[PDB]
Amino acid sequence: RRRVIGQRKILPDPKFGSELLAKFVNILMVDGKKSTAESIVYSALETLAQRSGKSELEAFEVALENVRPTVEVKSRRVGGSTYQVPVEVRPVRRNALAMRWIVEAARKRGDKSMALRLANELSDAAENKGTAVKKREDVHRMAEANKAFA
Amino acid sequence: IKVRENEPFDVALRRFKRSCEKAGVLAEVRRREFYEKPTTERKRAKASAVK
Amino acid sequence: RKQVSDGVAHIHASFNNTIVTITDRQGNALGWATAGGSGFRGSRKSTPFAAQVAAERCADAVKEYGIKNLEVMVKGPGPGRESTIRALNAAGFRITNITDVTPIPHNGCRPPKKRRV
RNA sequence: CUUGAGUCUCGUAGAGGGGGGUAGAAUUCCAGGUGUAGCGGUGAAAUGCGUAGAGAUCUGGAGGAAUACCGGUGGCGAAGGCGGCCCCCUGGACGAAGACUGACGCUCAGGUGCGAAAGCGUGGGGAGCAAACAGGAUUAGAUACCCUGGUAGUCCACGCCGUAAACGAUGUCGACUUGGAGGUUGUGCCCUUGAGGCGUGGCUUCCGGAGCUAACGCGUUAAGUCGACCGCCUGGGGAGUACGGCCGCAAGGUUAAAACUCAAAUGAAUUGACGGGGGCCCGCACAAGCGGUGGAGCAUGUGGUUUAAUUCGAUGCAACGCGA
Ligand SMILES: [Mg+2]
Ligand SMILES: [Mg+2]
Ligand SMILES: [Mg+2]
Ligand SMILES: [Mg+2]
Ligand SMILES: [Mg+2]
Ligand SMILES: [Mg+2]
Ligand SMILES: [Mg+2]
Ligand SMILES: [Mg+2]
Ligand SMILES: [Mg+2]
Repeated sequence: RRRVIGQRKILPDPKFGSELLAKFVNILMVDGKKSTAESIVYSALETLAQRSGKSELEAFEVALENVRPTVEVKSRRVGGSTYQVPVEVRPVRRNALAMRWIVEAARKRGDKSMALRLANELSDAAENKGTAVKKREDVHRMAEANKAFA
Repeated sequence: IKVRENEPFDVALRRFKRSCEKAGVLAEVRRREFYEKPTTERKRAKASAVK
Repeated sequence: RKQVSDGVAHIHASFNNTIVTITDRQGNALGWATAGGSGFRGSRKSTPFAAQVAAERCADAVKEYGIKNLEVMVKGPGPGRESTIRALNAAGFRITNITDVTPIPHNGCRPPKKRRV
């Protein structure tokens, strides 16, 4: 409201070393079972290996690049009407937005295990396809189509 | 209103005569005349045209 | 086609819409751009960021004649009175005499009342 | 007799008035070229206007009304009210010296004249705006607010009506009572030796002193202190209505009650409250996230219903696994 904060970081990657990566393990983590999150966010790259090849490190971020937006809109009421003024999202929440929408679809795959339900979307990005990547450009639709605002 | 000024560029300067017309002299009109409403406000703004 | 190189382009900025008509040198249409027919309208149109797209849209519908240096004529307080111009100084078009015509009667007519929202 | 009031001389400013011409900007319309799938409008829309070519853009023409900037707490007028420019006829005001008149003045029931806007009669006029009216839209309804159109009227000449929050809501004339800053318009004067420095008048804003006032406030342009004359008030509703008289083409105006009914109606100001008033500032209030309820089955309370009883209390949040 009238106060300001910084950020709530935590223990990074268990070994591959990657602070932000933790989010992918947290954001996805449910019922506070991080002990299992590491069992999914890690085993995931162990499967994309043969899938992609090059360091799973890049593999992630690689396709991830085709999932992170860069411009959204925020409802702002004025004189009764509430415009949808656009706004370019900084990297901080950008990368986050992706992970959210990414892990989501993965849990909507509706197949069997998540380990695979996760890799699919992790690669579906680069090759382009899936619900996750969908939102990416889907957001672009609302974007600019309202450029008449901001 | 007129504009020529050479020298390659495109800064602005569209503010020259601007402060002597614009949507101001226009907004001044367009809608029904004031008739009596001016003699009041145009002479009520003076109340502030002092302090 | 005819090749003028030296033409004009008046800007009609109305509070609700705006149209960019690139005329020749003696006052002859050559292509008109309209904010309304820009794939968007209503509350989306009118705005500068939008109503301007029409102006610069003239190029791929006017330059077919071939023009370089030119002046500009603005007439209308519409929300694009200026925005529209920039598109011209970025679409490749040169620039020359930029004068505002926008009419102003010396107190003759009588505008309508209304506006009781 | 002259200080009141008035005439003469010379000048001073001004939208004072009546008449007659004239100018430029803009809208509308009509015409022609260019050019093409939209314009216009709104919160959005729709009606409306577009391919029979609008809109825009340019060229020519017609017409009516109004006079941007100047322009202002500016000015003039009894008030109403009066703005481009020029001419003609014409009213008042003001300053300068004296000259002349010699109380010839103040006020005024009745009487007479002027009267915003709308409206009325006759004949003209008609671009823009717009009662009425017709569509479109909003709404539960919307005979409205909004949009698209649009007749009277708004304009002119003559005649009529005489009303307005005709307001400073403050009758006119005269005499006095601290001052401060500004406006505007005459005139005397200072190296004029500057724009300016000092006087003295006419009108004019803002402030405020004593005083006045119920208070708000007024305060040398008084609501202060005095005088001359006139107009009017006497509880609220009934009612500025009825009846009559007078005036008017009419619409209506003017004069103006009673019955009955109430204990008030009312003015200024104080405290709080509230506002689809303003400024400012907080709380998982929202915004940013995660996970839920209403879905399903069951548990528990409740309302209802039922019963011989379904013991009683708890009810917006602040009752409903609450007293239990
Ligand atoms: Mg209307
Ligand atoms: Mg006067
Ligand atoms: Mg009249
Ligand atoms: Mg008549
Ligand atoms: Mg005072
Ligand atoms: Mg009161
Ligand atoms: Mg808290
Ligand atoms: Mg929320
Ligand atoms: Mg939900």
